[PDB]
Amino acid sequence: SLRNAENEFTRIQQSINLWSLRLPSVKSLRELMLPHMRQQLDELNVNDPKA
Amino acid sequence: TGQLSAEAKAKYGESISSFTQYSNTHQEVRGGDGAKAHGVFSGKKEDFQAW
Repeated sequence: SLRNAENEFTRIQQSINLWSLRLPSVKSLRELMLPHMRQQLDELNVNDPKA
Repeated sequence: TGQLSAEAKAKYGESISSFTQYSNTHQEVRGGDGAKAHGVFSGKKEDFQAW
């Protein structure tokens, strides 16, 4: 009788990083938002939770 | 006058082999640019110089 077994596994990870973008969360940021998005936000009838 | 011959023979063999290899490597680079930084993982001097 003969029994012969092999197992093999590899894992590789590679990562590259390049520049990060940050946004300061100042109050004037609302003025930079797209107008159709802005009116969509402030037309939200928050009296309806489903909305 | 009678003749008898008897023989018994037995042989047994067992053999076991095991092999195990494990490798781990971790590399990290900061600064330069990330694309050249990935080049140092070649381990090749010109790419290290390029970083």
